[PDB]
Amino acid sequence: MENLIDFSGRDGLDRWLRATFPDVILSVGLTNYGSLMTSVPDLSHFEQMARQAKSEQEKDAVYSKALTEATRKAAPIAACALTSSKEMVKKGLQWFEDQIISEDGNFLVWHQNYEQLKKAPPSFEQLMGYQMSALNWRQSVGYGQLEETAVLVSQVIAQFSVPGTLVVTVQEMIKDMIARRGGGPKRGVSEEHVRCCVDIMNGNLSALINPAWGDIDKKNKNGLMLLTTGIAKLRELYGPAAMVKVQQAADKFGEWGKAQDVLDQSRVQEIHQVLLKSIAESTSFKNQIAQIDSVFSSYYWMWRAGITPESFPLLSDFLFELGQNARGSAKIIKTLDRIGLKWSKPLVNLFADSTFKMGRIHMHPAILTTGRLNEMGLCFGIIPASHPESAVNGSGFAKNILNVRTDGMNPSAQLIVQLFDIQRQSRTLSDLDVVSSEHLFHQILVGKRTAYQNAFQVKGNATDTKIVGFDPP
Repeated sequence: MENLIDFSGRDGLDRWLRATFPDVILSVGLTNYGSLMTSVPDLSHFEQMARQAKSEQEKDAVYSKALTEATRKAAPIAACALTSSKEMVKKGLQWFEDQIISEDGNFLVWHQNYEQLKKAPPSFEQLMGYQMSALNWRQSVGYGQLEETAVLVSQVIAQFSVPGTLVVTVQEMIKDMIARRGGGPKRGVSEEHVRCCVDIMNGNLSALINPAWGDIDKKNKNGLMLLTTGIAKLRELYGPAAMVKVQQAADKFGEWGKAQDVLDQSRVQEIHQVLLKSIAESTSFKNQIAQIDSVFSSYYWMWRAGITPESFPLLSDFLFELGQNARGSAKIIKTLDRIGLKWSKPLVNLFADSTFKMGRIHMHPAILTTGRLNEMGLCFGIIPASHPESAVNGSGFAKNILNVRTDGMNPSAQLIVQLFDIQRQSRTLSDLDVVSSEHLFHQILVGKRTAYQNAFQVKGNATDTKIVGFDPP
């Protein structure tokens, strides 16, 4: 149908809010920005049904029900209206057509490798390209009209204060968090670029032509070649003996290449020089490069799924219904396949759930999964565009919790540690990724005060934070 989220100016937005939600007063009593939240939901009855879940999916279902219940009312309404207003949609979708037409390098480096990124972790350039695109998208469409909706330029949170009773769990969340992001990409227990470098150290010049990680000179998320850091890790684990064996592989390869007639002679000098370079500099957090910009990726996704300004309201409505009850990737994928809208099947085709075998935390932020539909819900699912008055019932998506206050008694931390215990007691094997309590907490520690803020330009390491307790006076 039609998009009834329509207004001109900041004054227009406020009048739109008054008309559409006439019998409610938006409240910051528990949130950073006006919301429907009037009480901290109770969740510890979910704790018990977590223990007695049997199958994988019913484990997921219990945590998802808790997550929905906790975040049902916390969304910052004005920010949501802005994100899915008739004018924002039109401008937001249009931006991508422009990068295509202008062949924008920063946009294309990851976009037209979408297929590869469903399987492989991204390079540095592909991460930076994305992050630069998010910032430029936000500028182009004028997204930062609200404090809720801003680009952040600051430092991660150095001290996080919680009620004394929460301190223990919060600290083990930081440990858990630290252990997850101590990457990079792992197939088994070990790091892959390392095991490929051992493969190189043993001869096996084949590991040089086609590295496990892709291109020989590929740079990791911190701008360093995998081959360089790989050779570093070897000298550390398997001592300086492992380093002489690497040089032997270098020499064996150089000798092989001149004697060989098959591989191209330019590529021989590429591999050899890059390998010698890596050996050389083997002996040796300004931003958040892997940060998902929820808003920009959600817009990329619905552009990729063929959403038009016209079709947008049915998507919004679909997401709004998702937000009403627990979700399930199996049931989601059936729902999407059995409603037959033009965008339905192209959206499903984007999912990476079955193709990304590594930890999801290593996947490029522009890559969609059934899990990452909770990102789209923040943008277009809190307010159903064709019947906006229905938002008064609320709509629960994970990162709504980013809008919950961390001051006073810290309702946010209370909600977070309750979600963390439910998730831990579900004892699930699934990669909760973008709705796991530790990912959520990490967003908070980076300093996000809603989900609509971009925190790429935030300096420092969020897991370094000091957890500080306070008691009642």
